[PDB]
Amino acid sequence: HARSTGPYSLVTQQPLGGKAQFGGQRFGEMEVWALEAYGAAYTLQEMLTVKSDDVQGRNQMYKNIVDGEHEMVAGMPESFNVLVKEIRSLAIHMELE
Amino acid sequence: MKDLLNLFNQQRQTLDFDAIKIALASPDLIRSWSYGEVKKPETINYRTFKPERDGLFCAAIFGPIKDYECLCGKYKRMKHRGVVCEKCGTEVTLAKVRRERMGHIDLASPVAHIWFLKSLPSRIGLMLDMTLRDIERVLYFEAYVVTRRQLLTEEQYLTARQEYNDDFDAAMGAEAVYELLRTIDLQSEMTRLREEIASTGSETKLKRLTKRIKLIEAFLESGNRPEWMVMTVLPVLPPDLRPLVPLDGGRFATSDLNDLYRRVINRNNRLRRLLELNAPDIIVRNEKRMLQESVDALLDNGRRGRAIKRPLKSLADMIKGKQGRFRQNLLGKRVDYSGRSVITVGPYLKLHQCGLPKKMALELFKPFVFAKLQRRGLATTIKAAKKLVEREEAEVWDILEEVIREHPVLLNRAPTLHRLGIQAFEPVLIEGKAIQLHPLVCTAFNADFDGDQMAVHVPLSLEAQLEARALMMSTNNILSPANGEPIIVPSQDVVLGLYYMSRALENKKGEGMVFANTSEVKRAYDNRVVELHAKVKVRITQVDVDKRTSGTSIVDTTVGRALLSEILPEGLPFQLANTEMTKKNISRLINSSYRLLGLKDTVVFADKLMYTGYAYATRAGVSIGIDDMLIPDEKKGILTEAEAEVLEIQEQYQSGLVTAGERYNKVVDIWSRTSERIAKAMMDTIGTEKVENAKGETIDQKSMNSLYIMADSGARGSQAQIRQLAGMRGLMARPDGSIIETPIKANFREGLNVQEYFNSTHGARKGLADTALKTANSGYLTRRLVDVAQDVVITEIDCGTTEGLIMTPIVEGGDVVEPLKERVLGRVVAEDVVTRNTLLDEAWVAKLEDASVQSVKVRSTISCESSFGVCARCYGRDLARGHQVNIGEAVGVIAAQSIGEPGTQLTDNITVKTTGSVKFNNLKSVAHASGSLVAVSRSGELSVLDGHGRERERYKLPYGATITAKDGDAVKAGQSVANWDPGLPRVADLFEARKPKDPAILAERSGIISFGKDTKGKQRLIIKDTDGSEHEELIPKYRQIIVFEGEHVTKGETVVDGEPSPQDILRLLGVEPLAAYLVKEIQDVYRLQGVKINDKHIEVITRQMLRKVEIVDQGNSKFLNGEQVERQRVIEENARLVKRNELPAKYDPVLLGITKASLATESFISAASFQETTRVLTEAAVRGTRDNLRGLKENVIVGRLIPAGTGLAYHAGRR
Amino acid sequence: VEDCLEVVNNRFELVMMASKRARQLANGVQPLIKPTVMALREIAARRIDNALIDEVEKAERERA
RNA sequence: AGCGGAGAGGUA
DNA sequence: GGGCTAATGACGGCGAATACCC
DNA sequence: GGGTATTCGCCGTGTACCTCTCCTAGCCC
Ligand SMILES: [Mg+2]
Ligand SMILES: [Zn+2]
Ligand SMILES: [Zn+2]
Repeated sequence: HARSTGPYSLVTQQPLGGKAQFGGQRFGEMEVWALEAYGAAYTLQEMLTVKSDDVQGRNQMYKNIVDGEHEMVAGMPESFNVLVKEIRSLAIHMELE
Repeated sequence: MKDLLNLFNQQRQTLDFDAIKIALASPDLIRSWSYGEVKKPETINYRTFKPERDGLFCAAIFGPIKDYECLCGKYKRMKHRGVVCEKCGTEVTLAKVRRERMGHIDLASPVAHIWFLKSLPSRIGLMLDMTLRDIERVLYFEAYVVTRRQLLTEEQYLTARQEYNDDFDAAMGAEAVYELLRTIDLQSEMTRLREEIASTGSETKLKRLTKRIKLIEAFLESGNRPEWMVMTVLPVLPPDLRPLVPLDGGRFATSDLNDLYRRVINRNNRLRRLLELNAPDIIVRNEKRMLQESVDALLDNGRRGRAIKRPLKSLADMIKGKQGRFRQNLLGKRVDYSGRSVITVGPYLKLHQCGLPKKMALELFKPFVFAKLQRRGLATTIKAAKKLVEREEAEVWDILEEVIREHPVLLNRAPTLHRLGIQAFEPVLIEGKAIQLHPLVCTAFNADFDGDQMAVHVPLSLEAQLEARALMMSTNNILSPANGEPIIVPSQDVVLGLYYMSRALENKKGEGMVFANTSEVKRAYDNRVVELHAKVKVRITQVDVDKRTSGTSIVDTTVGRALLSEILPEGLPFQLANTEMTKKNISRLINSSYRLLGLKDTVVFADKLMYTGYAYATRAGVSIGIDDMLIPDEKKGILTEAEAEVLEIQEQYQSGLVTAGERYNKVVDIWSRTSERIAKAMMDTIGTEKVENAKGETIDQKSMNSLYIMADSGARGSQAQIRQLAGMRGLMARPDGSIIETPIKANFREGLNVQEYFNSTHGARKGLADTALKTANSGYLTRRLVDVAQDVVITEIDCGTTEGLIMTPIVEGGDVVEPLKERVLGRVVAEDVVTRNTLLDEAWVAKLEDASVQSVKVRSTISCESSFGVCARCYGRDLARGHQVNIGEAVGVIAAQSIGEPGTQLTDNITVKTTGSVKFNNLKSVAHASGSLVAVSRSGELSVLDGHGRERERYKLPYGATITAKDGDAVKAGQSVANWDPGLPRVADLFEARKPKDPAILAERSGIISFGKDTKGKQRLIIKDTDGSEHEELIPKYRQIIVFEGEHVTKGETVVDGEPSPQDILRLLGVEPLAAYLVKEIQDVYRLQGVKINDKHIEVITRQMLRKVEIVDQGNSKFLNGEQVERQRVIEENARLVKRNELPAKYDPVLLGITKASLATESFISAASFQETTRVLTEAAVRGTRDNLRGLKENVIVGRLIPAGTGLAYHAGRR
Repeated sequence: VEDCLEVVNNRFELVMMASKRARQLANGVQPLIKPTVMALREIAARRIDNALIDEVEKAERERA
């Protein structure tokens, strides 16, 4: 199976998993190490932030591909925001300085 | 519910920051973070679908459930923004506001946090100078604290209140510990505990005093108040973070945190009502204890009482553990533009390209198809283009074939071990529903074709295509990162045809004639006028490189080796291919083609070699049957002779002469001898089976059987697999450790009974269990080895130090394991013996081989003078790429993937053998009474010397051993010169550095041997010194103690035999014998298994292991604290250059484990991602540390570029 | 990919140079002789260096 | 109408 | 049937806490 | 006083995929 645009979750803005309900294949933990062993930060940042996790980059990259221009915007994912909002609910102050 | 105009709001957040700071939370910060309080626990109202007012899912506190709408419907338009209502006040904002802000709970009674109490370094016990059980009894309403600090029950409280007359107040619960944390002044307490550490000199009291002083110093430096451990206002999670998922039929799925929140709110409301209604004190204490247990179960469930048949998760369970957020949604996330298939081998494609199904290519490159249809003008809108795509016209396939011509994709098998698991190919459009792959690629993937799946990934940015083409294409990953051998090795189908093609026989048709060139051979082979193999004399042309110098000579070879001479490049001579193409021979040929020729010609040579092997394997037509597998003729006679022998042995045992153990030992000995004789007879009757004639006279030659060709050519089983198919398989083992007495006197060709099958099942299932456990332990060791060393990158081009190591080819007393040619290749020398600071290629090691060198000073990566990594000149030569190591390539992850990869495969008299002389080093001989030579030493080294200048073997000389010869005497082979009379947990034990079972006690320092002192329950061992006193310690009385009284101990010898501890050998001499011992033991383990791993991947790990150091004098920092080498060296040079002449003190190195080095780091994000998240978060909460953001994991977690590889100039221009 | 190893010593500098070259051909620049293969051929032909890329970038910033 | 967690089986 | 209403079949390694003979 | 000797408690145990069912429940009319 294959997919390009699918459904997203509510906790973290990520695609689902499985052949049913249009779920993308999970990028493993060791695959990130195999990518970082080659270096290649541009194909590791584009396959982690603007592909799945960003709520604005996932639309901006699609708009740039359909239109024709090439100008990407890097930003923090939504999962780190969910993690810091979960840490802040434990009476532990954590601010992005 | 649905928003449309919010989708185009681009460039709303920048998120430009430098550091990450974490500290404690003030109650005013919690009161200002929230937007309201909650008082009624109700998350979903029944009989109507509306959020409950002031509940868990509320609208007046968090926000609206519908976007740009309110609850009632008074304001239901986008023109009204920021206008709240009067009956239900909801801010008419975006739907994103339900995830950012949160709520709080006003508690009438205080409650303490469980992370600062139930943790093993308890901070409250260090602050109040009390134990854990006393504060456990006090905080849970079972004792009393007066206000100096003591445990006090209720009868002591009443007898004190009867005599104090309401003048001695004592509180119980959270109020007492709150007043004790409030009323203390840490500024005077620091000086008071400084006087306490100036007075008390006990060692554990010193450790507790430095711990309390460091905690008070961190608390005063961070500015956090000690009263912030206990809390009054408890915040809650935002309602968008957890969903209320409905089920089929209008139901609702249960949750874990919502029930705990409703329980907390219910207990708080009951406690508030009991406090307002003036309840008696015992039920107020019971309600406060119940609220304390409920909050302690909410913060960390399962640590105190495990409040439920399945314990639900909490705020500490969905972060720490396997299903936590750090290992599920931070490191590895599910991405789009992906998909799996089933692999299928395809031989009609090159190694730089791969196959791809048409529907997968249409579904993956669909936005590119939309952009091409918009650019060509065949479809106006994307909806019409999508309908034309799903209608499946003929122009859609033309657009799909045109859009991906040189656009690379990524391929990745889902179980990956090393760094070559992700490669890039240029896909082509084929039919079917299976991805076609090159056969030479699957050697690196280790992917069998029994239904394996791999997931593809599509790089879609402008830079990711260049990053996948320049350094991830299959034509660039030729050499393995482990060793210098290339991964392009012909597999089981190619090397069989190449071995059938490149051999010869005695007499075939078409021999004896002279050919012109390779074209005449190809013109005479296809019309079947000559044989495939015949002793002919051909003439070939080959150039010579120094530069191109052509030359024409004559040679005598076969027809197949002459046909192989048309596909090899011109840089290779014919002498490297005239031998029969075996596995190691063709590996040496591929390495010699890659060494001194280039890359693209080696790539096209490996392309044509597989096609030649396929075209000759389809012409050979090899087949194994029941006639090709032969049995030995004397096998039945040897079996009957062994049967008569074991019958005579059993008769002599049952007659009453020999005991059962020695009879069983001699039975299995003669059965192993019979199995070896049967294997030798089977090899003799298989290898020398075929006979031929040469001019009438018969001659012997190598046989051309089906099994013998597959055995001798490689890419199959060893000689044991041929022994199990021809002769007896020997003696099988038992699971408890013993050997079965009865043998298996039948091969797989003959029939087998149930007894030997049941015996073989024991050895069959244990191998499967061992491979499963080895795979699990290999995955765990790979994860730990990745997470221990991930910051070492190539930063500079030179360090400046010239310390280096001493590289020597190690021997054990027999054949060599590795020569000097295999150990020094690819390194940088330290001093001249060959100039210094140079790179040793394959020619320089051959030039220094004949120079009779013994040990070369080589700069290794365990001694460098760089900051936050190592430099390029110290690491040496890369193993993956043949050139020098570039600036910006990480070497820790490559070394970890190289070490963790072969883990799933892993589970009296000295007679010489060489001919030469004998050398004497580290030995001392005394004159014997008979005129002979006897050596006296604690540990001797008897080494030999060959004619070339290298040592062949090295033996040991014990105390009083008599050597037959002297130094320089010529000793031949088979002579006796000695005369004296008497696993993967092992790999993990060196990385974790645990204590052994019987640790070897080493000496203190270089001192003379003294007499044994008197015992007082343990043995005392004294040592005589020159000027100082005697250093004595204890000894275990259970094991044997061998200390010589009238002798002399050298600088760091041993007194108890056994395996020594790494901490003792680090404390004794330094880091060089520890590094040599670790690399030697790991190399002996990996050579006993059979996988070669280069030494620098172990040197990087043992350099990262030795990072924390300690000091013995407090100059500017503390005393018992352990810091890194870099910061201590910087502050030492600062104090020596700016402050005074020689201000700081000397540092001493200490060793830590891999987990102990992964936990106690400088930062806190990467250390709280794999193990012990609660302890690291508790330590970072009271320290108030600031993350410097320099690593290869924390940039992945945050989301910026990593500072290794392509993203290096970004970090260079950022600072 | 094999010819570009001799003109530059660093592979990551080659990747960043081809990335800086790829941002110009998308907006429209007449080539020297897919933009990736054309940029790699322009690099391997010993025609495009770090000075000419800066010159075209300055001309684009001035003619923006 | 999209989103959740458990239990069992199977391939690599 | 109904509608709101609230177990004992894991195993190894490491750090603190009494505590017992000296 | 004091310096270890058991002893209790905390920490953890590979990756990815495919299919199926079953969940908050209960209680006196
Ligand atoms: Mg397989
Ligand atoms: Zn309203
Ligand atoms: Zn160095």
